[PDB]
Amino acid sequence: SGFRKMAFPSGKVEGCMVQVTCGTTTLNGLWLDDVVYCPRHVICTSEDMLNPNYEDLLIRKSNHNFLVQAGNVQLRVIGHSMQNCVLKLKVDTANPKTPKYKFVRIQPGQTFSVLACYNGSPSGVYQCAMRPNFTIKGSFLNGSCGSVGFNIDYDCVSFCYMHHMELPTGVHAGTDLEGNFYGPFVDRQTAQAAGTDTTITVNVLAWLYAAVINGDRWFLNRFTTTLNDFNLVAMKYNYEPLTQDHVDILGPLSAQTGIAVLDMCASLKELLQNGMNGRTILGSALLEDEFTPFDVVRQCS
Amino acid sequence: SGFRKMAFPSGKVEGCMVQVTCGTTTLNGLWLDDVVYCPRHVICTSEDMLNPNYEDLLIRKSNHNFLVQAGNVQLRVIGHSMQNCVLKLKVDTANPKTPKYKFVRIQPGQTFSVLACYNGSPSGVYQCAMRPNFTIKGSFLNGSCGSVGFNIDYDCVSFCYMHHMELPTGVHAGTDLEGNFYGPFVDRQTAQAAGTDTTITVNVLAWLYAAVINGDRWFLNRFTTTLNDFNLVAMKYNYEPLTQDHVDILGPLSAQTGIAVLDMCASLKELLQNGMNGRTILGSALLEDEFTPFDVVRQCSGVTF
Ligand SMILES: *CCC(=O)N(C(=O)[C@@H]1COc2ccc(Cl)cc21)c1cncc2ccccc12
Ligand SMILES: *CCC(=O)N(C(=O)[C@@H]1COc2ccc(Cl)cc21)c1cncc2ccccc12
Repeated sequence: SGFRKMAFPSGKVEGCMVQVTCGTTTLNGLWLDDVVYCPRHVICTSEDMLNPNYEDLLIRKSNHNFLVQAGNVQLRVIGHSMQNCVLKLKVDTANPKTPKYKFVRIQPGQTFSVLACYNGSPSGVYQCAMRPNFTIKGSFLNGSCGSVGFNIDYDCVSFCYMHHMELPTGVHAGTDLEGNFYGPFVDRQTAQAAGTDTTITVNVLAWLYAAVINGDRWFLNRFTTTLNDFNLVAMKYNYEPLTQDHVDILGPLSAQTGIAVLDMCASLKELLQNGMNGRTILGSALLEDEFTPFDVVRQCS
Repeated sequence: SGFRKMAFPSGKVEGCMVQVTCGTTTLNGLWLDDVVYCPRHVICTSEDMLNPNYEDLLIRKSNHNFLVQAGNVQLRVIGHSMQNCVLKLKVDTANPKTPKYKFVRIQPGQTFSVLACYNGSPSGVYQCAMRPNFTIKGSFLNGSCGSVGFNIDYDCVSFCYMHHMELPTGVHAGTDLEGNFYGPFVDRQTAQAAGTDTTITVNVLAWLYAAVINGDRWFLNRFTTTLNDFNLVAMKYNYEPLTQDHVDILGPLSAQTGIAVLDMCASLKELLQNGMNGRTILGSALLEDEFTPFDVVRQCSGVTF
């Protein structure tokens, strides 16, 4: 029993964090086998990146300009290449702590753990979701660039995010481990703004099912709804549309609790109309949207 | 920017988790040097949990009855002893992954990270607080017994909790690493209930300072109060008393934000008497009490391990 925001154990990722220094810029790198991955803006200064030409700046660099530190050991860079917004530094030592891993690109609404690092040293671990506007609401300071997001489903680490920047609203933007940004963002100091954010509807429903599994039923009602009537109400509260894919995904939780998805959808409509009235659900006074249907099944069952 | 519930990196603890099996019971153990620590209820069966004489049950056990597994390697137990509600299994091999560590007993209001395990395998990490009623609002299923709570100071792991049981309300009870329970609980199947809980006042104040650091100021006011007038109001709302020690602990955050502790207390007083009025603080509609003043400074300064 109980429901907590839970991160994956960070040990397999801690053994991969290194510090990458180029000129006056220092950030974090991910050391896997004989390659260190890091944001390409490590080659810029603060005045170089209103409009940086990364191909032009990288060609002027030599292997000995990149200082890589793993613990109190300096690694030797023997090659460098760029793949989209990530820099790949080939090193002369394979990381002996390299876990079984994959690079996966996630979709909005998906969750992952973040290992926040400064100077190649892990400082904390927390749980995050890729917002529908492709930003993440992280907790990051100056020097966190290169910190990674990941999931550990059975022995293998799936790296899904690398931190690159903070937008003016305090939210964060980054790329997958192939250097492709999530969202319409660029690794430039140019004026960029996160689009209006929306609530991850399928995740809220999964979390209402988690509350029923934990014995909370106060918010349930005798109503059902059509999927279209639900979406018409949902859009009015800045909630993401719920597709038939989401309804199918919620099937196992529906079968376990005995409550049809469209029945839970009618409870959600009622909560949005009434509020909580001094009550809480799983210790929260707001509807939580950073637990996926897969997270709920894993934590509850 | 941003404020998250953040746990310590769990790597130093992951290298210590093992599976302990005794008869039909399987739970987790903490392998440090040549000793495996686990809840003493691992030796219990049916009526052994209802009315247990643990000295009597342990004397009947032999070293080979305890199966300890570290990864896909079976460890051999060469001795066994009991210290309060913890069983100590002496093994032939010192854990090569043993970090620098200490056993510390924490006070209510203090926070720690929990590495939830099943079958000696870490499955999740979360940050939580020792409630004033000595329970933890954790997230644990069958098989989680022996999961540990810890903090990190520099490169030293301070183990402060070992999970033993779940109470009928869904809250959790356990011991320090010396086997002494937190709270008025016993390790047996019997009627036990958590006492009425209270809010950790000093932690709420620390979290209001974290919100100010992140640009959330709507709740601030021109007012200040006395520690005695605040404690009168606090008692009325099931809030823990705020001592001069807490006021001193909040000093650095007070200096950084320019909001004196008794000034932040007047803001907290109005929040209790009037509510949030549809507004949120750090994305929450409730006052959060599981971040200590040290947690707030650590996260709003980027201390690493
Ligand atoms: C790694 C720290 C850092 O430089 N951060 C940035 O956002 C930089 C500054 O301006 C930028 C524009 C574009 C890019 Cl791709 C990168 C940066 C950074 C990252 N995460 C959180 C931060 C919080 C405060 C200050 C800087 C932060
Ligand atoms: C390790 C699993 C376990 O046995 N749990 C208990 O709470 C047991 C059952 O009854 C008990 C009475 C006294 C003690 Cl000392 C231990 C137990 C366990 C632990 N944590 C969470 C659980 C959730 C669901 C079921 C069992 C749980």
